[PDB]
Amino acid sequence: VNKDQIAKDVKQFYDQALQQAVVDDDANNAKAVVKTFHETLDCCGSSTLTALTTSVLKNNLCPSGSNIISNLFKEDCHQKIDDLFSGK
Amino acid sequence: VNKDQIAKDVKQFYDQALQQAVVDDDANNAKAVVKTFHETLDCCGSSTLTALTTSVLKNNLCPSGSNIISNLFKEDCHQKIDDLFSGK
Repeated sequence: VNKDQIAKDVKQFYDQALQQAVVDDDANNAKAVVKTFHETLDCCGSSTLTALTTSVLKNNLCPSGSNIISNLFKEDCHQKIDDLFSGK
Repeated sequence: VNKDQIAKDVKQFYDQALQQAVVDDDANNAKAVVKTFHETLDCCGSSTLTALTTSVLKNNLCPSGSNIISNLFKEDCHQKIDDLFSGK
């Protein structure tokens, strides 16, 4: 199993869940998945940019106790998924 | 991008790294990957059984501060990967 490919597939999966969670306040599976990724990886977006908007607009999805400020200087979720499969 | 499939692929990736890490004291990439999965997911094996032996024989691969005792009653890494993609 190629690490790059699987990392890509997981980031792809996370992006889809993130999209569903922010647009549809009723897509509760997506919300749970996103929240679990965020709590597990200590991040709140696919990019610094989307982490910012998420933290401002829907901070319930971000790691507990996280701020806009913190969520703006954290690694994004793509980097953290990368770190997971690379062993960093 | 099916959750079941990606979960399976990640568990398969994790299993490959775990195998490499325990048998080959020189496979340093594998050790790093395993340690990062374990620290991130708070687990130490593919099963309760392998978590036990890992925690006994190579506890350096387990989450920091974890005991054999704890590592024997934690969720295994497959369950935790499951929880990650299901949103638990």
